[PDB]
Amino acid sequence: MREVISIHVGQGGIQVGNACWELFCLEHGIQPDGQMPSDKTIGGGDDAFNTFFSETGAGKHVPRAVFLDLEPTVIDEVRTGTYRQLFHPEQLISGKEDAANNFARGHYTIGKEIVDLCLDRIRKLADNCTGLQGFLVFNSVGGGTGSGLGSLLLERLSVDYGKKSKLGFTIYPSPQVSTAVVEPYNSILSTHSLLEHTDVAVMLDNEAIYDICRRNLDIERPTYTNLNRLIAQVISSLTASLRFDGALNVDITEFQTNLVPYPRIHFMLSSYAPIISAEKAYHEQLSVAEITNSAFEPANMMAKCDPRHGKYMACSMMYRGDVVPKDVNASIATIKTKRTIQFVDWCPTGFKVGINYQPPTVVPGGDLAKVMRAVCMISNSTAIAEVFSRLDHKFDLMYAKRAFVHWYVGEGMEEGEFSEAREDLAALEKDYEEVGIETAE
Amino acid sequence: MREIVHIQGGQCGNQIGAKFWEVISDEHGIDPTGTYHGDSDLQLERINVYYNEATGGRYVPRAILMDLEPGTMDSVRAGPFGQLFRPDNFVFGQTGAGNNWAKGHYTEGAELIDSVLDVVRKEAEGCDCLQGFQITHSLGGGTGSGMGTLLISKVREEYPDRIMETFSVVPSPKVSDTVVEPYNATLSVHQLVENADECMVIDNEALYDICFRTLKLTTPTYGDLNHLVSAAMSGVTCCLRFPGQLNSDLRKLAVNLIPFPRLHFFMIGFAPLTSRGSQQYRALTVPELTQQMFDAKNMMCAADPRHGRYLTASALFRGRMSTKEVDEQMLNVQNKNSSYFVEWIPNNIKSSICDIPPKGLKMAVTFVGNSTAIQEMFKRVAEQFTAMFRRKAFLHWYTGEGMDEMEFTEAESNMNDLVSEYQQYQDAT
Amino acid sequence: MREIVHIQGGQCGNQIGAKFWEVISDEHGIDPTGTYHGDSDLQLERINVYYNEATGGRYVPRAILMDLEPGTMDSVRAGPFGQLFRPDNFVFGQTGAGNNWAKGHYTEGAELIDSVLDVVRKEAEGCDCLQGFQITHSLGGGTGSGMGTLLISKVREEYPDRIMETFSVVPSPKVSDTVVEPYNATLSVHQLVENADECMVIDNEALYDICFRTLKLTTPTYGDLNHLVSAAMSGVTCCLRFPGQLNSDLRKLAVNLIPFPRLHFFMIGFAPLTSRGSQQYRALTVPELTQQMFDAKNMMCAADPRHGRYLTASALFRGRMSTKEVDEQMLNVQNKNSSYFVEWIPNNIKSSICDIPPKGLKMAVTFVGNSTAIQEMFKRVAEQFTAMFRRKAFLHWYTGEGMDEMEFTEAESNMNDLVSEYQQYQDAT
Ligand SMILES: [Mg+2]
Repeated sequence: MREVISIHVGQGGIQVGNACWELFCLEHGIQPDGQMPSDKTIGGGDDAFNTFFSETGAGKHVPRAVFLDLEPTVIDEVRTGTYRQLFHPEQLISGKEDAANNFARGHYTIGKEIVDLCLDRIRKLADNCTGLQGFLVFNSVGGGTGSGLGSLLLERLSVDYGKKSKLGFTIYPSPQVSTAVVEPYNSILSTHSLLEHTDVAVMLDNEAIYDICRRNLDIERPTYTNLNRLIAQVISSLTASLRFDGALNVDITEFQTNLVPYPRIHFMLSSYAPIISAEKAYHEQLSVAEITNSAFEPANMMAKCDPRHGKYMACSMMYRGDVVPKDVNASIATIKTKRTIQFVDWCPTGFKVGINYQPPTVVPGGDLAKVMRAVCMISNSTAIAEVFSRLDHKFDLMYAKRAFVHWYVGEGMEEGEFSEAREDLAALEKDYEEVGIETAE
Repeated sequence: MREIVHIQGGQCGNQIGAKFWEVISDEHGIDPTGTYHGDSDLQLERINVYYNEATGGRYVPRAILMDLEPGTMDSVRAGPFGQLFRPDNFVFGQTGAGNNWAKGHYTEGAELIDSVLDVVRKEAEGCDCLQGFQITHSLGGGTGSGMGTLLISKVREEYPDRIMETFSVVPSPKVSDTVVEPYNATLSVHQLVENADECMVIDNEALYDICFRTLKLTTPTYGDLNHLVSAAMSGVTCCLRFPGQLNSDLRKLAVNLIPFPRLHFFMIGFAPLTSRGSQQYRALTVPELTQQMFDAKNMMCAADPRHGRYLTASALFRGRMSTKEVDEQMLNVQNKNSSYFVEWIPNNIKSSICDIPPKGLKMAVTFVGNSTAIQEMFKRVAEQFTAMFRRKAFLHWYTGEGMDEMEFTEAESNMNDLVSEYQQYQDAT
Repeated sequence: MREIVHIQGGQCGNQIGAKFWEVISDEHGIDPTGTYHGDSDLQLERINVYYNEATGGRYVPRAILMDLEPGTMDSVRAGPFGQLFRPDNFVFGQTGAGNNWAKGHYTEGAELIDSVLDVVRKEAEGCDCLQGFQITHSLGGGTGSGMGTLLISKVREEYPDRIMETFSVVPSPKVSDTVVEPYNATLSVHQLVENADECMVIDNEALYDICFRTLKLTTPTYGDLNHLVSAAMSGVTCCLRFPGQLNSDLRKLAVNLIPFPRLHFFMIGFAPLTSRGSQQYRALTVPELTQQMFDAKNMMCAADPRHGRYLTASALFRGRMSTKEVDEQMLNVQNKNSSYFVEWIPNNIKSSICDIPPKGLKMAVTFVGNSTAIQEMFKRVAEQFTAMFRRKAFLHWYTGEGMDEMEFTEAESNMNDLVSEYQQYQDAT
């Protein structure tokens, strides 16, 4: 009735996915094998797990998500891991020789190799599904298939269904921290082929995960376990409406042309809170106002792009748990109140409340403390264009020096893809350039 | 029999009517199961004009469910009194409007209207002398308005004699629960000014103000709020439901309320409203509740009588009293603040009484007066629509529905026309 | 009672039936010793129509052993459930056919047929209302076909009313386990087109494909394969063995399967077929197994429905479900790929259900449809026969049996005639 499905790519990406399905399975508490601890009573009023966990004729409830990546080592760990009763073989599609972070390889070269298997799996699930709203696709501009092969993936999947929503979680090159140097190539080559195949998607950067887990989670020494846990929470709440009763169970498609008013600049930030320790869970109270005012801390901004340097457009503060329409509401007045913040005035307010009544659940072994209320500030501003500009300037020079270009030209891409894709970020620079212009008079 | 029906869409409104029928059940004291457990035939006398007996005495509503996604259908389907329903009416959607009103009006609007208007029509045959029906949604989106626009058009044509008393939620000036509100709203209100017979304004912030200040409550939700409003919307048919030494129906009301058909957006006042201690401060008199009646703080709408002028004013009284008081306070008040009483409408205040108040209280008051203060309401919402329509902000979600902008101009200079229209009537003597 | 018998020759087929009766024993849960250890009389209700009680409850098969060299007789004689047999039927040879089919058909063909047809005939008196009997060999040599040709002729004359449902192994186009195959084959198939009542194709390469791809198995043998086929050939009599809300016997089947008697070469599909992990990918529905039913990869024969056209198609369902689904998927599919459905056969798909699936599974599917795609099969084998018959390659092994070549012409223009025959039926409307 209300389905979504997750797709996983790139090393960090399927790392995220593993964390996620660990999470949801924890949260509905269905045991890793595929059974719930106990029988399910027959009831109505709304869906349940049925969105994602797959009903069998018995205690076998597998996700509705798919793995695809050409670097097949790690995924085997899932193939080995505790959830080897959880998942399902045909759920698993991997490539042996990954891209080597040639975008053009797993996009072009090995792009040709596994696509059809992917699409068949997609047809099996969507055919298995009925009211699948949209598509959860995860990848990374690092684990190279996460850029290339995913690029073809949406490039064709969109042309397959279209009417489904594109739920885009991919990681963005951290501003000064990194993984490689061809990242310019991965990213921008992705981007010009990303945009028109993307509906909307958010940009998760890691350095924020570090700084904030270390200060706010009080973390001393983190890694992808903590990161994947954190994105696990954020996606855990970004879709609760289709999973749990909330006052305004807003929906993705609902989000689509309302958060991203124009068609073009359709990405965003997301600073979840309240992430604190057990020793800050106590020694604190964690007000709605604390999560709320705290929600707009630029230093809390969960992607390393200063909001205060940008002007907000929309903010879908979907809330978990014991939320009051009034209290949050006045907090939103407080958000109108913030002098430092500046909004795409031709969109004076574009707010859209989310009050889901389940407060958050915590993953044992985790660092986040337990609370009563969650916020997701999926918000869109002018600010985020800048780091892009760093990307196209860095890539600008490096590409000017023809660095690495032999690698890509060797695999079947043309140079005008490069300069033209730079025209692509040129245009989007005109977009964040223009939409931020205040309409005259 | 002047019986009527209910139809609800609306992100909230679907909940609203749930509370509403809930309340009426209380005033009819029939079990959740659907049989009567009360103490006077009077609850049974006029029971039909909202309810419907069933074979075996299943007593049922004349309600119509609107929704574009079954969750609400499950929700109220999970509702106490849920066994007091008919499974037939659970007419919902598989998609949701996403509140682009064109989506809920063309896309899904045209998609699911048919099954509704059919079964509703089967209810139309179920109605002997249908006084009307009650629609409910919100005027800012599509979860209700998406289709409810089509309802008002279709049934309005299909039943050009029936009353269409329309309550839908108005976006408060301060808090924008969505930014596509000016557009859904304006596109709707173009329709509603043409097609709807009665309308009363549904703000949230007023209801907050009532709960927090005058209710002295800290914890606001919807459900209490729908209690506060279904109190009034439940009062409205009281005489029509029960005897009254001074009775007046919706036809007598609107015809006795509206000078010209474009003025069926009405504001609302209901009372008393206390917290528990208050009774041990104060007691109940007709003059007392009168002293609440003309309270801007009970003025549950974005319009200010303190700023605008009462084009019309009326009182809905349920209880047992002396009208010799009632009128006396009436005229007294019609003098006391004459200036906010429009001039050439002599005795612009008008009266009523129901022999029984609502349950639990001894006397009832209701005020659905109509000033023209709403002009700031339309002016605001039209203004925001103006700004982002300069920007075309989220036109792409919009034109993706395949409407034209010229429609936006139509509801635009339209709605401005209605505003200035109220200006001249307010500015005249 | 519509009970039936089995007769197996064949280099493999002698093993095949071993597995087969093995499987049926499981579905009757009777000990290897020959007494019942199951839990429902239902296994005993219709037990006789394959089995035979003995004095003391030795429960025995109605099987007939064909062989030209006792090794197989020892083999299955060394078989688990071997104590479930009757020593009488161990009718074998002292020579072996060497697979020159004339050897197994004249030379040893005429040598040992008599003792078989006698004892078999004693089984014929042992059968009250014999629905039929099941023969098994391969269509490329003589280890089965050598004599089985004589069987079909003799019993066919001896019992012109009985059903002859014949399964014999077809040489795959790629791998030639022997090069005398076209000749044995052609000489046989001349006979089988005339004398056999039902036939279904027995490739190996399909069974490999099933085990390796769809079974996801790396280690192929015969025994598993005969498991895969005796699964189906075991399913076929289920209704005939057990109740079914929609029952159909081999007479209802073939008469409801064949337009003209020359078309009793049928292809086969059985399912589900997973490896262990698959259930934790997927679950079972009638529509699911349907979605396997029309799978060329389950199309266990050298003919392609993707290339040919379904002259006929049928489904054998064992389980407990809702036929309201079953039919619905049926017709749905008969539309969905209408083009591979032959035209003037309206509702060329046909139905069935057995109240019980096979053991271990909850629902059963079987498909023995009949396209005409086999034309490439006969065309191939006839082609190789053509080449070396141009050469007369290994005619000397052959004419050493003292046949004529004109017989080879007879099965030759014969078999071509049957092919083109299928061409016109395929090419018609
Ligand atoms: Mg990789």
